[PDB]
Amino acid sequence: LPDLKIEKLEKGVYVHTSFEGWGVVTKHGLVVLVKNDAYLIDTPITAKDTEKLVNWFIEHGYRIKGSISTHFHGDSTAGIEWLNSQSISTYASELTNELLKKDNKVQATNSFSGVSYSLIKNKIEVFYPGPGHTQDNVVVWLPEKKILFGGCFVKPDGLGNLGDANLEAWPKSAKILMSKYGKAKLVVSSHSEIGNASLLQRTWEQAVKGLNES
Ligand SMILES: [Zn+2]
Ligand SMILES: [Zn+2]
Repeated sequence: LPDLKIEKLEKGVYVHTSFEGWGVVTKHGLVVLVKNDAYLIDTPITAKDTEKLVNWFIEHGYRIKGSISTHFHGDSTAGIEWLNSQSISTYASELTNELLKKDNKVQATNSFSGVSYSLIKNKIEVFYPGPGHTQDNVVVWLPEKKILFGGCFVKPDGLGNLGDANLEAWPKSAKILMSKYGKAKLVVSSHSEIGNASLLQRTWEQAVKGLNES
């Protein structure tokens, strides 16, 4: 397995890539800085990689102040248990926490009930477009940077794992997301290369295509 990668996207924004009878999953997340405080957008795909990530940031002088997981699957949440052990505030939607609990997995400490939620006002915003990749999937918007983290919902190449997906809802959800974040300069996804707002349209096309095929 390749090692955890941390790559600066721009001032205050880093992409973390971690890796895990299939084969090997590549998983992108972000770390976002508010002054010297760092916030994980999705944990790495393992607890060990979450520890490595946190340590890298600590060793560069940043305080890890919180993490937000975009859906209940391990690739967004693997590190929550370890983060809780460090007294690092973990966040997930109430639906995501309910699905974690249902799977006997460790829950985020903090949660939120709304479709729209500000983790930090004007800097890190959370939005639920509706079901797609999973029932609970949310996206994270960085207004100051015009960057959207779409997690496992933006799937401009193919929809990937359908095991917990809602094929009938995904096209509508995807249109909702396109309408809301046409303003996005960059769209960062869990499993594809970084692009612009057109990846939202690509995702809608893949959702339509995939629903037809079912
Ligand atoms: Zn997933
Ligand atoms: Zn995924």
